[PDB]
Amino acid sequence: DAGASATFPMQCSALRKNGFVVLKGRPCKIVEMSTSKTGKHGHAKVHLVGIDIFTGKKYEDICPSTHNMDVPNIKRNDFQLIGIQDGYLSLLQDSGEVREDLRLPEGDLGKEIEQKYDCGEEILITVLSAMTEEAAVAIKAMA
Amino acid sequence: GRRPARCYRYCKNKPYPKSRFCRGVPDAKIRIFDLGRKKAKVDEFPLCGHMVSDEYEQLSSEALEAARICANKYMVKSCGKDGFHIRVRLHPFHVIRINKMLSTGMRGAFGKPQGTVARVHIGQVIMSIRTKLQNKEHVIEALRRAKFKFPGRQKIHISKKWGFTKFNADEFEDMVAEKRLIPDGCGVKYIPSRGPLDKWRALHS
Amino acid sequence: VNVPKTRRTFCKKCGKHQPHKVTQYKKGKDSLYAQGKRRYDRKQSGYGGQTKPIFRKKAKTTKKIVLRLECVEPNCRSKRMLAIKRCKHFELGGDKKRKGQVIQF
Amino acid sequence: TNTKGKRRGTRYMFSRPFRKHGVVPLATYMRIYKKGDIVDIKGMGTVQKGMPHKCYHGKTGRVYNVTQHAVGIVVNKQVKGKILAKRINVRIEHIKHSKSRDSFLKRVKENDQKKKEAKEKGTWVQLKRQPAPPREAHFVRTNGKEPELLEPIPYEFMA
RNA sequence: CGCGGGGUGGAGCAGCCCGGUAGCUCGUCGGGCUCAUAACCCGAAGGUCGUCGGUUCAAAUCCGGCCCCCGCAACCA
RNA sequence: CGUAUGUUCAA
RNA sequence: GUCUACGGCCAUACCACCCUGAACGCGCCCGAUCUCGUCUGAUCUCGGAAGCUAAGCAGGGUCGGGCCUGGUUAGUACUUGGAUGGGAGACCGCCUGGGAAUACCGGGUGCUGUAGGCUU
RNA sequence: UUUGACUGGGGCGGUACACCUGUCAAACGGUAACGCAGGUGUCCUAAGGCGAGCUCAGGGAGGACAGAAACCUCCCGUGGAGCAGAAGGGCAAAAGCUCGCUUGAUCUUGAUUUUCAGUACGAAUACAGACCGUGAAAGCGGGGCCUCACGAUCCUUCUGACCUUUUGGGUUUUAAGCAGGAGGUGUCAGAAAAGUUACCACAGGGAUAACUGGCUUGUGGCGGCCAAGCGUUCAUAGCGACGUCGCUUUUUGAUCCUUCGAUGUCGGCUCUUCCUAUCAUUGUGAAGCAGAAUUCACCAAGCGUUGGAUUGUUCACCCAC
RNA sequence: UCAGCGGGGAAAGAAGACCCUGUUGAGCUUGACUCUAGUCUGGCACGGUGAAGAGACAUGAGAGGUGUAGAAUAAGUGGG
RNA sequence: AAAGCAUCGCGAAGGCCCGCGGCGGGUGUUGACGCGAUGUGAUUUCUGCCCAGUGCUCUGAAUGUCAAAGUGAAGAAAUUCAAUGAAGCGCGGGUAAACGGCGGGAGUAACUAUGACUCUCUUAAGGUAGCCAAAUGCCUCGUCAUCUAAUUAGUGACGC
RNA sequence: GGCGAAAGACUAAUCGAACCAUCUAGUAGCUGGUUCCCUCCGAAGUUUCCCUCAGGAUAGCUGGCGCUCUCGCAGACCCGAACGCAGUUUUAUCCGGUAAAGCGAAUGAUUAGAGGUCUUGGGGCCGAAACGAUCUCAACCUAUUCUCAAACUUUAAAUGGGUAAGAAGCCCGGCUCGCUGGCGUGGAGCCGGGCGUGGAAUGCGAGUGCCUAGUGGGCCACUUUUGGUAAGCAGAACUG
Ligand SMILES: C/C(=C\[C@H](C)C(=O)C[C@H](O)CC1CC(=O)NC(=O)C1)[C@@H]1OC(=O)/C=C/CC/C=C\C=C\[C@@H]1C
Ligand SMILES: COc1ccc(C[C@H]2NC[C@H](O)[C@H]2OC(C)=O)cc1
Ligand code: MET
Ligand SMILES: [K+]
Ligand SMILES: [K+]
Ligand SMILES: [K+]
Ligand SMILES: [K+]
Ligand SMILES: [K+]
Ligand SMILES: [K+]
Ligand SMILES: [K+]
Ligand SMILES: [K+]
Ligand SMILES: [K+]
Ligand SMILES: [K+]
Ligand SMILES: [K+]
Ligand SMILES: [K+]
Ligand SMILES: [K+]
Ligand SMILES: [K+]
Ligand SMILES: [Mg+2]
Ligand SMILES: [Mg+2]
Ligand SMILES: [Mg+2]
Ligand SMILES: [Mg+2]
Ligand SMILES: [Mg+2]
Ligand SMILES: [Mg+2]
Ligand SMILES: [Mg+2]
Ligand SMILES: [Mg+2]
Ligand SMILES: [Mg+2]
Ligand SMILES: [Mg+2]
Ligand SMILES: [Mg+2]
Ligand SMILES: [Mg+2]
Ligand SMILES: [Mg+2]
Ligand SMILES: [Mg+2]
Ligand SMILES: [Mg+2]
Ligand SMILES: [Mg+2]
Ligand SMILES: [Mg+2]
Ligand SMILES: [Mg+2]
Ligand SMILES: [Mg+2]
Ligand SMILES: [Mg+2]
Ligand SMILES: [Mg+2]
Ligand SMILES: [Mg+2]
Ligand SMILES: [Mg+2]
Ligand SMILES: [Mg+2]
Ligand SMILES: [Mg+2]
Ligand SMILES: [Mg+2]
Ligand SMILES: [Mg+2]
Ligand SMILES: [Mg+2]
Ligand SMILES: [Mg+2]
Ligand SMILES: [Mg+2]
Ligand SMILES: [Mg+2]
Ligand SMILES: [Mg+2]
Ligand SMILES: [Mg+2]
Ligand SMILES: [Mg+2]
Ligand SMILES: [Mg+2]
Ligand SMILES: [Mg+2]
Ligand SMILES: [Mg+2]
Ligand SMILES: [Mg+2]
Ligand SMILES: [Mg+2]
Ligand SMILES: [Mg+2]
Ligand SMILES: [Mg+2]
Ligand SMILES: [Mg+2]
Ligand SMILES: [Mg+2]
Ligand SMILES: [Mg+2]
Ligand SMILES: [Mg+2]
Ligand SMILES: [Mg+2]
Ligand SMILES: [Mg+2]
Ligand SMILES: [Mg+2]
Ligand SMILES: [Mg+2]
Ligand SMILES: [Mg+2]
Ligand SMILES: [Mg+2]
Ligand SMILES: [Mg+2]
Ligand SMILES: [Mg+2]
Ligand SMILES: [Mg+2]
Ligand SMILES: [Mg+2]
Ligand SMILES: [Mg+2]
Ligand SMILES: [Mg+2]
Ligand SMILES: [Mg+2]
Ligand SMILES: [Mg+2]
Ligand SMILES: [Mg+2]
Ligand SMILES: [Mg+2]
Ligand SMILES: [Mg+2]
Ligand SMILES: [Mg+2]
Ligand SMILES: [Mg+2]
Ligand SMILES: [Mg+2]
Ligand SMILES: [Mg+2]
Ligand SMILES: [Mg+2]
Ligand SMILES: [Mg+2]
Ligand SMILES: [Mg+2]
Ligand SMILES: [Mg+2]
Ligand SMILES: [Mg+2]
Ligand SMILES: [Mg+2]
Ligand SMILES: [Mg+2]
Ligand SMILES: [Mg+2]
Ligand SMILES: [Mg+2]
Ligand SMILES: [Mg+2]
Ligand SMILES: [Mg+2]
Ligand SMILES: [Mg+2]
Ligand SMILES: [Mg+2]
Ligand SMILES: [Mg+2]
Ligand SMILES: [Mg+2]
Ligand SMILES: [Mg+2]
Ligand SMILES: [Mg+2]
Ligand SMILES: [Mg+2]
Ligand SMILES: [Zn+2]
Repeated sequence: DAGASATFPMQCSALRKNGFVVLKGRPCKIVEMSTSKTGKHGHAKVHLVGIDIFTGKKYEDICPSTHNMDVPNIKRNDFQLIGIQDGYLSLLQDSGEVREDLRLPEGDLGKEIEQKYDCGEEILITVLSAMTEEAAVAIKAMA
Repeated sequence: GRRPARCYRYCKNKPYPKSRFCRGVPDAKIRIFDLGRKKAKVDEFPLCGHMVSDEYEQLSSEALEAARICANKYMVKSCGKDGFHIRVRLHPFHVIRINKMLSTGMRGAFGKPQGTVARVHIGQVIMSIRTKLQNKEHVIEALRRAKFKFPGRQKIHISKKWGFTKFNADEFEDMVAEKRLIPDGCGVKYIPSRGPLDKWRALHS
Repeated sequence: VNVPKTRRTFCKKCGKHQPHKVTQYKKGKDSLYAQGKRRYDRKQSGYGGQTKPIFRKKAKTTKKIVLRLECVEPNCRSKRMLAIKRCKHFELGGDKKRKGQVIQF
Repeated sequence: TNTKGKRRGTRYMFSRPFRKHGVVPLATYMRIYKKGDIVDIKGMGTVQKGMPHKCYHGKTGRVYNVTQHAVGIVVNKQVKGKILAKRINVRIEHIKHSKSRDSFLKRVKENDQKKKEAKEKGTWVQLKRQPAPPREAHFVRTNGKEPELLEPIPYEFMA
């Protein structure tokens, strides 16, 4: 458990339309960046809005170009699915272990996952862990 | 377009060759450095004329191209399209820079490549023409015309060497008879009286 | 960085190399009765607003890992803090590196 | 502004000479260094331990301490407007005996020895060195041969 | 001369990000159905991932040059 | 539940 | 005259191809029980003594390559200090001292320490 | 109440703000720019430590499927490979590779080097005292082959002593100490910090921009030299490509020397004078000058160069003389 | 010396308003930092007399299946 | 500013506001045809789409957060730990005459051109009725017509 | 605060916060000024750190005060009877990678022709059923050849940097050690004695402490040198 904080310090103006940012204590992904130098001759400010990494809730913020913004730490990995019990998906590790914790998504995504499992084919889901919570938000298949 | 050549006449900077530290250099104006009958055998063109620089200056690639064309054109008129061989002895390896000033100041002024020049020394040969002896007057006259494409003073010197080789013309024939100068295409190969005796055997076989 | 859960290193109380149980040091809970905290609460009392600086310009993206080494001798349960260099990823007793094996994509 | 790097600018300084790379010849370690002798510091890039700093390469110092693999040397270092006697530890791979001190020490023995024979023989042997005196008078025999006449050569344009 | 966003089957666009396997819709082609066309049904083919290098065991992906196409900025006298 | 169309003249 | 063991300097010793090698040695060489180690007694380790200098190795050779050294290059290039020197400049000459590097042309081809051996 | 700094004015931008490699740098060392080419905030239980064996990149030849490319063998192979990363240096019975064992990346006091004020931090060098690893042993090793990879006071937190104090004494909790780590200040010797002002203010500054003048002349304008070519033919009547040499300050840039206790800013209007690189007019030379017209050139600035529509316009454009 | 005149005195008037610098301000703004009037809300007191209700918590039973197989797997979860 | 238009709060224990303070004071000698707070600006004709964002507002069964006081448990006590859970926030709904916002690429008609038509990406919605080189258009002195001998002007038209 | 049909308008010539007194001689890294004479010495615009860049702290450069020593004589008259150092050379020795040079030496760049020709490809021809024959052009190899390098180099200067040129030396005898060790071995230290030709030239008297101001905007020239077309331009080295 490295001491490295989930909070990662980085500038604001050096953030693009792909970068991950934490807005109002919420991990977010940038969806729009427009700078603006008010005053005849003053500091330019950057206006940026990030849609959440887990929720779809957009988040908006205004920061001086020079100012710095926290960047989140993401642990991403995709594991194949074996079994669904009581809403708790059973997953398999490359280490060889099986943890049946987490949960299926609470929307159209989660339902679409389980029906694939019921049919039975190349299935493996990603595990996104930021801060303290977790969300399985992606699907993949072999070829 | 190009700045006037007066802006890059003097060897003011250290050599700045096209290298891994200098990218995006436009190709030099001059590409063909040898023209005429390059294949002619060493013994066909004994007379050699050189244009020698009398200043320590920079000659642009465009300047080298214009003189090459000017000398070539006249030599075809006076001796024939195959009565000589012209070699430009300067290759533009020095990259000159330009700090493009388009309507900020001298901040970050280190320029971008603009072209290439050939840093010439006092007495360095600029271009050489080898032909038959009967065409000496034309080679001086052809080299006289090419002088007007260069800045500074140039001198035309008829070399006492044989053709484009480094051996004196008055003794070139003797060394060839004694097998110390084997004709090797354009030039000759010097046969040192050393090395395995087998090589001496073949030569005299 | 992988560090084993155990290592044989010098024990100050034993005066000799002993096996040591290696864990990761974590900061304790602030006492709230520490002199510095008792002063801070007394200073912040009443009006005046914030009386001490609040550091904001964070720049470090790592921390120095401190290992809590404990002597395994039952009569000497001595602990010593040993710090290693900054690292983004740290695990105790991870699976060791092997050579000449397939990547497994 | 340059870097403060400890080995900046030592590309050629600490490089090995051409065709002199590889194993360090062992007479280097067989040399004996005692307190008080004079050593030339010359860092060698093959051995990265006990390196002298670049400011001490080409400097000459006096040994004041001897250890298992290294010696303590007192070297004069000019710091702006003052010279400091710096005590540096360098492994013996980067030093060698100053031949100048060895030549002088030989002359002291020779002077002291020569003085003893000057007493048992009267003669006065010169001990102090003398700057090259003006050449004494001499004759120069032509040996019949008239001196060759030299003339400047005509200019020839060699291009 | 700056800053950013892109170039991926015939068209539009994912994949990038988040190195291991190029996909969606439409179109194209072949066979049904129909008297015939479309609609509908069953299938199939199709991409140098702008180009050149580098990293890597492995590059559409990471990094660096060049080309192309689009936006932003250019203020106080 | 849910589909549209059928080039010009010509008995 | 020369070897072996351990070397110092580390090509004047290296590299290619060749000729020769008495003696002792060093080798190759024979074998795997033991010691030891290998897919393989090839290597490594061990036990030997039928054969051979074929090889290694040693000495020599070669208008040999390399290397070392000298000449030439050349008082040339460059350079310390100097001038109310020249020249529009670029640059150049002089005075005062220092002084290189190719190509090209010769010569050389290990020296040596300690200990032990061999050569009527 | 704050709203950093550097800066060829300031803002935008960049970080040249803390560092590392090669260069600049002028053969000790030191040496600047918003100089050039790059790199850093990491990575590693081995990629640390020791020992052992081994030799790499590449190429040639050969060998079932097997081919440019799978694996096996021989030969050549001074390193043309690899050593985490940028680069430079270093390294071949190794510093590379493979294997075995390990925790010298441990505990402790000083000295020294680097930056340097010769302070600190960081990093490093050589020892010493313990306790260990490895190897038969010599020996090597207190992190990474070397040159970067990091952080004061206060505070907090943890670890060590049958430790000191906790205030009249005693026991216990608690709190405070001493020593060593960590939590971090990247503006990296380390404030806790958003804008606007054309409604503006003060102290100043020609240390510093906007106008004038100066230097410069890329750019703008004008001229020459050579002569491929154009010119029914014919380089040069008139032209002049590829090149190349200049002049001017009538454009714009570049610079910031003068002026910020003030040199009134554009344009017009009015008025004088001056320059010539001559449009006309006087005298001429040349023609691809029959005449007329036109073009080129010389002496030449004496004299003249206008009336209006649109535009604040300089500039344009058109109408008319 | 007189009347004029407006080329020059980089004429006078004013410690440049522009611009920059100052670890100098002020007017205004806000997602700047730190506060605050007010306001919302909870608690304690003033704060009393009746009446009828509820919840949590702990203690012990003896029950809690059901498309399915068994014919009650009360529901699981182990050692079995 | 204005009439006109629209929106918002409030039934008095109230709305809006004053005030250091007195449940003091203004509106108020008032009572929704009133008072208070905003926008727009006569009349005429219209006032489209968007509740994703930011406001505002409604709701509070219930989960997630959530202070002081209280309650419990351990302890010699200081103290610690737990349970409990106000408003607010979060969660959900409404609201644009609240602040405000209102899209790209490609193909296509039997001359050509163009494109009613179709494909595809995509938004909260993709600028509707209108109007225009406008006191609002860089390019620009836009293009056409008119006005003049001549128009960077004017006017009419056109509108990616 | 008022008041404003709203211009930040008006509120006693005052308004984007009136006027009066006080706090208050408010603070200013900023501008200006800073008063007699002579005498002697006499700078700095550079280093490091600083929310530092118009300022400071720091070292340097300065002055003042000293102190510690060295150097005197033949004579009332006349008359003889070195402590140490250095903006320098010399001698010895070490250091270096610039100038130049080099590329038929590595690395990188680069022009031409020649000869081979195993293989590799193409053109083309015979053959043409099949290989096959044959020629050419390339690639490839070999020997040559043109031209180059701040971030290349085998070589390699000039100028330059360090050190040494004795009495703290040398020579001989002895002793101590817990270090080292086959060995009174090695090393170091201590004690006693002996030895002056003061062991290159030239010049000069040195050593040492305290207190300390101003400065910390620089600018120019030769030569070297970076950016820039260039600049009475911007930035360095060296000495003046
Ligand atoms: C930066 C802080 C720790 C540092 C190691 C540190 O020492 C800070 C130091 O004490 C500041 C003092 C020093 C000074 O001498 N006197 C001053 O009074 C302030 C902390 O970091 C966080 O943990 C949270 C970091 C998130 C940011 C919010 C708060 C910082 C809290 C922690 C104080
Ligand atoms: C942008 O155009 C301009 C800018 C400044 C000035 C004034 C200055 N010019 C010279 C002096 O410095 C000053 O004259 C005065 C009186 O202040 C004029 C025009
Ligand atoms: C520039 O505009 C200046 N001369 C005038 C400023 S107006 C406030
Ligand atoms: K530098
Ligand atoms: K550098
Ligand atoms: K018909
Ligand atoms: K043999
Ligand atoms: K040992
Ligand atoms: K700072
Ligand atoms: K010009
Ligand atoms: K001024
Ligand atoms: K409150
Ligand atoms: K009321
Ligand atoms: K909305
Ligand atoms: K809303
Ligand atoms: K080369
Ligand atoms: K000072
Ligand atoms: Mg230059
Ligand atoms: Mg000329
Ligand atoms: Mg309080
Ligand atoms: Mg090391
Ligand atoms: Mg139809
Ligand atoms: Mg039909
Ligand atoms: Mg019909
Ligand atoms: Mg019919
Ligand atoms: Mg055998
Ligand atoms: Mg033999
Ligand atoms: Mg030879
Ligand atoms: Mg020689
Ligand atoms: Mg600034
Ligand atoms: Mg610093
Ligand atoms: Mg240097
Ligand atoms: Mg130097
Ligand atoms: Mg140097
Ligand atoms: Mg390296
Ligand atoms: Mg080894
Ligand atoms: Mg450092
Ligand atoms: Mg030790
Ligand atoms: Mg180590
Ligand atoms: Mg404390
Ligand atoms: Mg007490
Ligand atoms: Mg710390
Ligand atoms: Mg600092
Ligand atoms: Mg303000
Ligand atoms: Mg305004
Ligand atoms: Mg100035
Ligand atoms: Mg000034
Ligand atoms: Mg003026
Ligand atoms: Mg000017
Ligand atoms: Mg000029
Ligand atoms: Mg021009
Ligand atoms: Mg021209
Ligand atoms: Mg100026
Ligand atoms: Mg005035
Ligand atoms: Mg004035
Ligand atoms: Mg005036
Ligand atoms: Mg006018
Ligand atoms: Mg004239
Ligand atoms: Mg006139
Ligand atoms: Mg007008
Ligand atoms: Mg006047
Ligand atoms: Mg006046
Ligand atoms: Mg002023
Ligand atoms: Mg003022
Ligand atoms: Mg202003
Ligand atoms: Mg300041
Ligand atoms: Mg203020
Ligand atoms: Mg104000
Ligand atoms: Mg706030
Ligand atoms: Mg109306
Ligand atoms: Mg409204
Ligand atoms: Mg509307
Ligand atoms: Mg709609
Ligand atoms: Mg609640
Ligand atoms: Mg609605
Ligand atoms: Mg069509
Ligand atoms: Mg419309
Ligand atoms: Mg319009
Ligand atoms: Mg118009
Ligand atoms: Mg208009
Ligand atoms: Mg018009
Ligand atoms: Mg008009
Ligand atoms: Mg109009
Ligand atoms: Mg009024
Ligand atoms: Mg206003
Ligand atoms: Mg008044
Ligand atoms: Mg005062
Ligand atoms: Mg200041
Ligand atoms: Mg600070
Ligand atoms: Mg400054
Ligand atoms: Mg001043
Ligand atoms: Mg160098
Ligand atoms: Mg050179
Ligand atoms: Mg050379
Ligand atoms: Mg002082
Ligand atoms: Mg001082
Ligand atoms: Mg100053
Ligand atoms: Mg300064
Ligand atoms: Mg100047
Ligand atoms: Mg200057
Ligand atoms: Mg200046
Ligand atoms: Zn212990």
